[PDB]
Amino acid sequence: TYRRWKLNLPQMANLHRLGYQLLSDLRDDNYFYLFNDNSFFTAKALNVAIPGGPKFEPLYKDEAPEMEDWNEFNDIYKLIIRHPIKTEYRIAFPYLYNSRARSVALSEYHQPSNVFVPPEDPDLPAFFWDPIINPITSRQLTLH
Amino acid sequence: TSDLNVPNLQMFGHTAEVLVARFDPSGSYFASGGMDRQILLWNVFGDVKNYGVLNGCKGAITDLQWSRDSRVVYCSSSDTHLMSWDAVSGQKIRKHKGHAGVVNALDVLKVELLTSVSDDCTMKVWDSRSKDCIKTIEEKYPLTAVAIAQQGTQVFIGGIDGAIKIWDLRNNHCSHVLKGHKDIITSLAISKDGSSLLSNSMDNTVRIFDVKPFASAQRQLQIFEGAIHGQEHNLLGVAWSRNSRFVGAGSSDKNVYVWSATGDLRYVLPGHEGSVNHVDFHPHQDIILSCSSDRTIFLGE
Amino acid sequence: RLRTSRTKRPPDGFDEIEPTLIEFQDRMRQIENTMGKGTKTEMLAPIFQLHHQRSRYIYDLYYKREAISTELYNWLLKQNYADGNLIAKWKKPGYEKLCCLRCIQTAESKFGSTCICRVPKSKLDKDQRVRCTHCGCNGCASCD
Amino acid sequence: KAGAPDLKKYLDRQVFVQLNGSRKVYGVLRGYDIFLNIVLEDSIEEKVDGEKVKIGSVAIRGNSVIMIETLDK
Amino acid sequence: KRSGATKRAQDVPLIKHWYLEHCPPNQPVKVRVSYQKLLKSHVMNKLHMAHPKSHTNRSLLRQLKNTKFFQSTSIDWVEAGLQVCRQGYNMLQLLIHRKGLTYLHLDYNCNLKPTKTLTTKERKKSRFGNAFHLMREILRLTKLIVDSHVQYRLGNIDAYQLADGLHYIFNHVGQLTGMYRYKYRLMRQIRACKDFKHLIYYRFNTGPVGKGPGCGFWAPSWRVWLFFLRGIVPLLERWLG
Amino acid sequence: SLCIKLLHETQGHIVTMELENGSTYRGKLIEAEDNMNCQMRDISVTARDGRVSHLDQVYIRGSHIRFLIVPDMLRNAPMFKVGPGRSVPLPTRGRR
Amino acid sequence: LTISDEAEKLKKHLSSFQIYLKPKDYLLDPKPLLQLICASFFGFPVGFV
Amino acid sequence: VMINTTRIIKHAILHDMPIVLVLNKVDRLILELRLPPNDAYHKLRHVIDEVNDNICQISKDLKYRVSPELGNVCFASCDLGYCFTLSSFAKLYIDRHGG
Amino acid sequence: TTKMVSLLNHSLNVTTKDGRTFVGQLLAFDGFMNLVLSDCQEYRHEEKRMLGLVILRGEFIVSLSVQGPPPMLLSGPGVARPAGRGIPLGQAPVGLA
Amino acid sequence: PLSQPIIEPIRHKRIAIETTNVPDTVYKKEFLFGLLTGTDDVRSFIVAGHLHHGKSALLDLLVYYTHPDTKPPKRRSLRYTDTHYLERERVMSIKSTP
RNA sequence: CGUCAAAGCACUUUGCAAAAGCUAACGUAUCUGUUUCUUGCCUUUUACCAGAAACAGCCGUUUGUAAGGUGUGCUAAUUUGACUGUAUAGUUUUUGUAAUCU
Ligand SMILES: O=P(O)(O)O[C@H]1[C@@H](OP(=O)(O)O)[C@@H](OP(=O)(O)O)[C@@H](OP(=O)(O)O)[C@@H](OP(=O)(O)O)[C@H]1OP(=O)(O)O
Ligand SMILES: Nc1nc2c(ncn2[C@@H]2O[C@H](COP(=O)(O)OP(=O)(O)OP(=O)(O)O)[C@@H](O)[C@H]2O)c(=O)[nH]1
Ligand SMILES: [Mg+2]
Ligand SMILES: [Mg+2]
Ligand SMILES: [Zn+2]
Ligand SMILES: [Zn+2]
Ligand SMILES: [Zn+2]
Repeated sequence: TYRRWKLNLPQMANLHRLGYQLLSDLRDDNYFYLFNDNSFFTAKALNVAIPGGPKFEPLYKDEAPEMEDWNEFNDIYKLIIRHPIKTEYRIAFPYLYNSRARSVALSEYHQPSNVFVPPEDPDLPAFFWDPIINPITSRQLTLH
Repeated sequence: TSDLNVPNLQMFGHTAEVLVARFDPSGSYFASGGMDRQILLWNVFGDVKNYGVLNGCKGAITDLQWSRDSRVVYCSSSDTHLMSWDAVSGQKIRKHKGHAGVVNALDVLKVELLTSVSDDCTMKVWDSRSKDCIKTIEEKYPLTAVAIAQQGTQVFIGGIDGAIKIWDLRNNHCSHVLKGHKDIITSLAISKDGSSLLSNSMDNTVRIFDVKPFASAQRQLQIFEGAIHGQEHNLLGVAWSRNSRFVGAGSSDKNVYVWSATGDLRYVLPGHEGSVNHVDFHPHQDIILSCSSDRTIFLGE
Repeated sequence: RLRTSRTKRPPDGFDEIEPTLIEFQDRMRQIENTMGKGTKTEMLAPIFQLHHQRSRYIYDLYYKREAISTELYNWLLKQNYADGNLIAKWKKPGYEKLCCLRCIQTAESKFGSTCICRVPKSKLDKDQRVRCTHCGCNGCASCD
Repeated sequence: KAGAPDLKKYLDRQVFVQLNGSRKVYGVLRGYDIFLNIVLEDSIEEKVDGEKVKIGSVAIRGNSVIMIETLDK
Repeated sequence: KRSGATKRAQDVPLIKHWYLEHCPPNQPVKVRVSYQKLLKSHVMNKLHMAHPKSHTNRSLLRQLKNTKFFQSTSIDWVEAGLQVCRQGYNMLQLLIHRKGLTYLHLDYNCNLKPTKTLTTKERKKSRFGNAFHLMREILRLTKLIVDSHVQYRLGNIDAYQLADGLHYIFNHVGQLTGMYRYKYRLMRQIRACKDFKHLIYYRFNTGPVGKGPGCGFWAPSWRVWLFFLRGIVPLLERWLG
Repeated sequence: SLCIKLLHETQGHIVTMELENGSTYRGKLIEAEDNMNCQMRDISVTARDGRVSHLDQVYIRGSHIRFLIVPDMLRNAPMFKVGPGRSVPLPTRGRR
Repeated sequence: LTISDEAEKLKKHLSSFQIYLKPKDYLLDPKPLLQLICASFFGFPVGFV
Repeated sequence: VMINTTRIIKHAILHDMPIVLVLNKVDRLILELRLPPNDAYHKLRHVIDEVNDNICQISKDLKYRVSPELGNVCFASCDLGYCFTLSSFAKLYIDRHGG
Repeated sequence: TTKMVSLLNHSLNVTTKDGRTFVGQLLAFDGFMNLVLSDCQEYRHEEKRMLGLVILRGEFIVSLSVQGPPPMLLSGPGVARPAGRGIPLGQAPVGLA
Repeated sequence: PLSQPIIEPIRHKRIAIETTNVPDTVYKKEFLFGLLTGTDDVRSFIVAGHLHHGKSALLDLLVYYTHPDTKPPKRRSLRYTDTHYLERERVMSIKSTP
């Protein structure tokens, strides 16, 4: 019936080597910062579009001047301009950088970065000091 | 003329033929079982609904027996086993193995002693906890029914031969047989006092014998006709009234036969669609229980 | 089933019995192509006759004359050269000369009964001693 | 298996030992063993009368030690 | 892992991470658009995620196998495909007859062409519906696939040509069948196959390998059509019933 | 060992123990061992006759203990199952 | 030992520690196998307490 | 040690709070960073020294000092499920091998 | 030693090497036969003293006995409906026709 | 507005993970209350550190042992003592749960 | 690994029932349809465009349980569960500082 499989370590290593063209090489998940699913849900809700991602329909067409008033709140007169508020800000912190924040979704804030680098050659031992790692030298302390 | 809500109550359930249905000795419950490998527990008074199902048996419930404690249930299985079912919790207590064929009948004792017969031509005595036959009796031809006297030394076994054999467990002297039948004995039953033996045989005659150490010969008290057996060779039961003055039996002609134990037929009431396997009487009131191979059982007066 | 020239060579005892299996296939092709002279079910009887004969040939090779090793026999059962279930029936008492498996199954009959060929002829009247409609069997009973 | 008794806090301290049979010995603990075998130096023995006889360096078997007691606050 | 649960063949995407990540730089406009559109479809799929509802196991084939009218055996896939094509052709032919439309010819490639000039009466009577035509076009696609496999089995083409032809068939349904006419919602599947073609070609034709026939990576397009069929099966069964 | 675990549980409380002599000890248990060697504080020694004396720091060897009177509220202490190799009764989460 | 797929050596070594695992447990994912081995070898985190 | 760790240490020592240090994610030294055992020891020691420096920046008292030999530092891997100290391995050895 | 387990939560009297007797509820025991008794009474010589939670040494114990037993189904498919018996006009076994 | 329902639907605003009934622990609750009330075996402290350094996993380690019913989730860490749908969304602690 | 207990066991076919309780992948995959709205293209309908809400369908998955099939066993095989599981006369419990009298 083929409902469960169990493979050895050599077999799995061989299959991983043989199909190496067709799998990702990220292992970190921090790569998808504003380009993950929940950010896309937020962007769809806010009608903004990350410039590499999809574009949908507004989902909220109620923006007519029914109030007929600028509300003397968002006016330039009483606002300190320092930097433009990009849409990346509106997506990363959906509840702070935009009012009318409905149907947005929150995304995972951060993940511990992966510090694994695959070995280049099998001759080297499994546990070996990588020259990329900075040396442990901190003669800059004042202990007891 | 009793506490039943309706004088007649047809009881539905089961998915196959029902082979046994016996009242609780207290008189408030009764269980039934058949070819669907399930035992159902009933409420004699009230809503008359199921509160428990005894699942787990791997064969037809050929026979079952209530315990005096009215808390454990012993069942006879066609799969060569005898299980003890805890009625209150519905869990398998023990499974007595040791036969070599379909075990046809079962009986309990007044003291925790079980007896049974099977097609391997043997009868076995079981302790409620020993899980093994303490005593084995080996016959030439398959046996079909047993009855144990509540005093606790005599067992009556009935088989193909057509002569009831009375065995003393301690003595092992068997030189006393209740001759008179000429065909297979379907069932046996003992009176409340333990003084008379009730037998049914496939020669269509229901006879009554006396269980006394002394007799004036022709231990045959009287015989009854009318209750007939069909061609399916079913094991039709006989019953004893609470006052032991009415004897009852089932028949393959869908009629329940009740007698006065004095030779005159009293009730011949019909109502079943198929062969009537088992019959019993309530120990307190004047109820009668019917058990037939038409997936149904009837409550009585 | 079908084998290529580049496939794993069958066990050692195969080549002695290859020609007779090829001949079995030849007659199967002939029976497939031959048409007419029967009802919608009658024309499909020689198929079962030949299938039973081939499976019986393999069963005879193994279990009565021991002319083949168990590895080759298991290989033959795996490659559908013989019916495993039919042989399983042949190996148990009462079914030594079973014709086919459609004459044993009771769900394919009108009244939930096995085929007529299964009944011993000593219990059968002279008039109703006919050829089975499923496969043309003329008595499967081990007694006969 | 066995276990080392916890007596580091009692090392090099005026200690009082009770033996079996109503014996009583002073001393400063200098060592111990797995079986609570102890070693005492400049110890003093008491009798039932109470006269203090200096007893010397002492190596008590642990099997006879009932209690080990210190007096400091 | 070292231990799993053997998903089905079409439940393994094999290139989903290609477009879940960012687009590689310096790609032409159409490739970037393809990446974005496939990502959009995936996002819409995830947004309307419904926790599956509880239901007892039912399956058509087990119910059919229970009956006495259905038997079972083990045959080659190509033989089964030829049988399915022939049976569908016979069913459509029997349906064209029984209506009197014996002047319409359903040739073996499933084209419905009149054998003579039809009058207004005949032209009005011989007009079929969307269900019949959609089934005819699905049958035509099935015959295309089975005929490619048959060509391979005869030695007319080798394995590489067969894989390339299957990829071409799956990417070019809109040009080979014309099934879009009777159900225009197929254009989602056609656009998806075009986008998969863009990704696979531009990750395939890199370096020494250039432009031309030869790319036979047909798994993604094949599963796209399988997932179209999953939804269209009940609709056609209702319509044909 | 569950009894030794309860003795360790006692630590910090006032436990009464009587030794093979017959004298009972009333003080605060501060340490305990698998051998049941005990350390006590502020002990009120009641000899076999009944004379009352007072001790401050003792180290009673475990081989000379008869029994102990543990404070009552320790009757609800949890009795963990102990596997074969484990030497201390602790909550378990592995195989056993 | 847990990671590198050495069933017999790990089995013998844990037998020396009286840590006994069911035979299906060695055929586990690397990470739950590590968790099981560490929860049997190191018991309750009593050092922290 | 990061910026929030520094802030927590400063505020805790400022308020006279005893500190117990847990060196978490030890398994990443073995399975992820793949350091040899000696380099791993150096990394652990460097982290403890940095923590002690952050403590000393507020009060050079010897009462506030974290070091495994004081039983004040725990090596842990809460994902794999262990948290031991020097004493927890000394006792783990002792239970097996005697007195 | 599986029988030793069966005395948990029972009430036990233990005669000791000294000669006393403790009565109480058994909570846990040990390989060295260290007994933990709850709500323990002392039988000297008989005088009654409440003791409480008591841990016995193994050596102290001589013998023990118990004085008191340990302290302390789903549904069905059948349905009942009243009905009457219907008399059939035939008199023959079901098999015979 | 049309959006306003005439008959308001029944809504239960749940904000945190909160079991209806007390889960079974390895120890008895009366023992814990006795320890808290009449014993000096109680320790009050906080678990603090940097972001994602593992302070909630440390408490999950003890919870796994004292609560046998809890099992690790499928795709992430248990992060017991988060108990806020916002925190379960950001996968980080925002409130100080005792 | 060991002791104890009950269950023949491994593979497999079919039926029946169930599958979030503590915020979470029944399915790391992914189609279709109906109703009510808002849109796009629009000469009228089907077929359509793309967003929402409420509903359904189909392709699959897991578990429990019942009855069978095949291969091997009952003159033993395997599986599941439970377990307060180990030595030892040489001081910290079980191979006796006992008897003596009081
Ligand atoms: O239709 P497009 O996706 O734009 O691709 C077409 C063309 O397809 P058609 O034959 O359907 O027009 C080829 O693709 P196949 O037909 O081979 O699938 C061809 O592909 P190769 O050149 O790789 O053979 C080439 O695509 P490209 O030039 O991107 O490689 C070309 O593209 P243009 O339409 O832009 O010419
Ligand atoms: N590899 C590895 N990962 C760990 C370990 N301990 C925790 N993690 C992971 O570290 C991440 C953060 O764990 P948390 O428990 O949320 O850490 P945290 O301190 O609660 O994070 P904050 O609450 O925001 O401060 C999760 O992915 C944990 O699985 C460990 O010992 N080893
Ligand atoms: Mg946290
Ligand atoms: Mg019009
Ligand atoms: Zn046949
Ligand atoms: Zn036949
Ligand atoms: Zn036949």
